[PDB]
Amino acid sequence: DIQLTQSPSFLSASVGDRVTITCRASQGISSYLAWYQQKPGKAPKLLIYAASTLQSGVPSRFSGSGSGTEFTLTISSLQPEDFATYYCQQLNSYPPAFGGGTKVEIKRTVAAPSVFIFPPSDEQLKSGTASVVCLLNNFYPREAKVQWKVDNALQSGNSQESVTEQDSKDSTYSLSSTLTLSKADYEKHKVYACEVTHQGLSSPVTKSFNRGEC
Amino acid sequence: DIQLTQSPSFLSASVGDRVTITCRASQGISSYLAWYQQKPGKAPKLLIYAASTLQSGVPSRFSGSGSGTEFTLTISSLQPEDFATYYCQQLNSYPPAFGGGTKVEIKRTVAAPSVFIFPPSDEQLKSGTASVVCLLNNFYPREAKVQWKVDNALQSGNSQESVTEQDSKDSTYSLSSTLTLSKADYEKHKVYACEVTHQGLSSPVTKSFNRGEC
Amino acid sequence: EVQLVESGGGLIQPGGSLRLSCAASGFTVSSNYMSWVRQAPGKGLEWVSVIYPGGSTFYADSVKGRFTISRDNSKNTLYLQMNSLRAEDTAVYYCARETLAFDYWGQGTLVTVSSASTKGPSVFPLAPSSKSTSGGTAALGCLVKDYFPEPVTVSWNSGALTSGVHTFPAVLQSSGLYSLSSVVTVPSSSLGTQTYICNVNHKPSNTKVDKKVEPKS
Amino acid sequence: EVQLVESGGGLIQPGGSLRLSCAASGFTVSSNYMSWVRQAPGKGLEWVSVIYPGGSTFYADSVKGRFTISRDNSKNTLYLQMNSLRAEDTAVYYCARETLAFDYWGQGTLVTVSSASTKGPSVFPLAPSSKSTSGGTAALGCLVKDYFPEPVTVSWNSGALTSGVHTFPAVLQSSGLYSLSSVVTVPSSSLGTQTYICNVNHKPSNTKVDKKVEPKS
Repeated sequence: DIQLTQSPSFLSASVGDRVTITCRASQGISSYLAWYQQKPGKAPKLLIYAASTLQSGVPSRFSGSGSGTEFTLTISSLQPEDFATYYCQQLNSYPPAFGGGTKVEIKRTVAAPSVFIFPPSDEQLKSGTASVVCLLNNFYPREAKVQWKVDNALQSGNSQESVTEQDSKDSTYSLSSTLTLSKADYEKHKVYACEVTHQGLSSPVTKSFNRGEC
Repeated sequence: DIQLTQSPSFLSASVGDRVTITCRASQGISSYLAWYQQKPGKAPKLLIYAASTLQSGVPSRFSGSGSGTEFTLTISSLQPEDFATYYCQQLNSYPPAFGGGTKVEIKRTVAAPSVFIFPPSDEQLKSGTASVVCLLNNFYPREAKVQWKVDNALQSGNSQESVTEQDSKDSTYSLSSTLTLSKADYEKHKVYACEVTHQGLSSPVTKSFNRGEC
Repeated sequence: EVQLVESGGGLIQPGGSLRLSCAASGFTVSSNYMSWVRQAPGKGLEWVSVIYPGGSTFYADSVKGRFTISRDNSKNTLYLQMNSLRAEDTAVYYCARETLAFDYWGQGTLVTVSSASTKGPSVFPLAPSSKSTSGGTAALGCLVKDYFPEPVTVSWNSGALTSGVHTFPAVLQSSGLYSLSSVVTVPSSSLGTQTYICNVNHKPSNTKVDKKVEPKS
Repeated sequence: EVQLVESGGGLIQPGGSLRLSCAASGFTVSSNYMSWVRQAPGKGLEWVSVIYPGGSTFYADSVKGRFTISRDNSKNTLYLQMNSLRAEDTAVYYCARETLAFDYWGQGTLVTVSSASTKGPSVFPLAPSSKSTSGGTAALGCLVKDYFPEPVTVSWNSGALTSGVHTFPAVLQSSGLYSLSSVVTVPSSSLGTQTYICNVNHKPSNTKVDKKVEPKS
């Protein structure tokens, strides 16, 4: 029997508020564990000691609440800069069990994207392939749609997107969609268009170019 | 003592005929071996079983004749598509001895080559060397002669040829001769010529270009 | 105070091996509980091994055996010599100084794929254009594609521009190679005016190329 | 039915080594007589090793010792771990499922030279010309030269044209590097009209280049 700790993940809030995260303990543990802050693409940093005695070098926003089981952390008066996951552990015992991690989102309001379409560089068309990039800059609701169209034909299954972590300054997202074609197939059509749908747009925005027009 | 099997190789015939290939066995073997078809640049395929019980997935043109020793295969009613070698083996015994292989040619009649000379590409002259290719396309008698001439001087010892396997469709050969020079030495002469001699030509054909003439 | 740095990650195939060196930048690795923490990408953490100030091992569950930890106090180095990687550990490795809890633990990567490409970038500049321009600002960037060895970096002007510079997560194609594109916005009055050169560095290989992005011809 | 494929060939020097994996695409390598057949180029075949359904080795004469065969039934893989290659085996390797005779045996290569160049092509397009033109047809091609790692391929239009496409045997120069040229004829009315791009792929390296051939300027 090992302990299996659990967490109600995927939080979403606004700044200056109260939020509270609990950590189950599916066995009788005592009162010695720890919380960590894992910013994305970085190393963890422990906040709560082996109970609630918050380790030094931290602000006054965290309040670890300890018990026999069902431990619980609480953030009051949020600040835009805590974009990361929070884990549980369990000191003392050698092989320790870890949590499941809770990402926490940060609500904003309404901010449409700047859109921009980039045709393939002349160097790449030598190589024999065409990447067509479309960029969506800064934007709260990430539930954006990127529809590629080639000569007004909606393109399915030759694109890839990725999205950035919520920005620590202005709490926005940015998205890059890449359409990949062969040189041969690229040279068979004229208008390349990228149509972005988003809540901050009253009707969708299309940025487009015409292959071969300086 | 291991068995050393032998074969009278280098056959030549025409289509629809009878040909017969024997396999010596320089020790008393019983009657268990096998024949293989080795098309050039491929994997073998066994035709005759451990005697004459031809393995399935083969046409009715092979007739393995078995004995104590001196085994013999026979093709009747040839078909243009058997350009490969035929080996002997010797099942049963672990380390087995293999044959020597018999290539089989396919007579045709008379078909002169299309000749073509290619000057060196401008990219290569940057690098500092000049390849001058001369191509001889489709042709039965492979006993063709390629004489390079540079400004009417017969060139000896700076060329290389290679020849294709007899074509499975039209039973012809094709030959490529490459003349290799330095950029410096290339730029010292004007006419590059390739003179092909062949039985289908009443007198030799020369294809030639003049260095530096678009 | 203490600034643990680690080195030794790369790419290898099964039955391979690899020594990792938790370089104790900082003091007294002779008398501290040290450990290795592992996480696969997109996953939670996992614990690997631990050394006592006095010498003991206690390896984890699945990596029981086939995996060795040691220290060197005079060099202030922790040594992790592994071998026969089931390639199922392809993970991001951390070494942390357990001080009654943990904390103080650098970072370091590894991948154990059953292949090798190790090639590097294919860089193109995505020019600033009026289709990207809107009012006061316009965006330009660099597309770095088709590379296997995951850790790759693109900076803008040797690390100068930090405004608007946003590198998007790399994408894994069906071909098996990664690709990404990093873009930055800059006032539209400044399309070609100043320097915007993306510095592409590929650390598993040794690729370093600077590409300038200029408005379309 | 059964479509044995093999992988693992390349280039190495003496005292080297190499694992070959006869990947049993097809069924039941747990209970079949399997073997390795070898041939040097321009030569007849030769037999190497054999595994029994039950486990036995019986290696050949000259490769007695220094050479190891095994199977894996759950993976359906045959394993051939060799080492200390006298470089005198530079050969084309086959693995065949002995079924009372033989048959069913894929293919796979190897070279054990005492050097390494591993470079790749030097491609030029040999343009169609009137000196190559005669009546209804004219010939054009691609010259791919100066490479060591013998297996190299050139296709026409990603494998489209199969008419007139003829790749000639590579030639080995005094420099020690190979060279070849592949040519195809096409109606003289169609000199530049359609696409004729030679796709050069070098498998020991990772070279892939497409070159277009057009009539002379």
